Amino acid sequence: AATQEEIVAGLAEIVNEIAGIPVEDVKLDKSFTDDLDVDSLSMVEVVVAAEERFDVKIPDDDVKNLKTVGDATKYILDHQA
Repeated sequence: AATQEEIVAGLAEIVNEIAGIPVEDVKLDKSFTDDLDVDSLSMVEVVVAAEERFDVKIPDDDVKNLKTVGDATKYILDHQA
C-alpha cells in the first residue's frame, strides 16, 4: 500500500523514463497530458508499470478518468494493496 507521494513518485519515475516529465514536475495537481507534457502514450506503459508496482491495476481505460496525477493517486491509493 503506497501513499500520495509514493504513488506520485512511482508514476513519475515511469513518466521520467518514457514521457520525460521529471519527478519534480509530476505533482498531483498536474494533468500528465496537459500540465506536464506526457504524450499519453507513455501512459500506457506507465499503467502496466504502475499496476505491477501498486497491484491496484488501473487500465489506461480507467486511467482516462484519472486525467491528473492526483486523480490517479486518489484511485490508486484508495484501491492500494
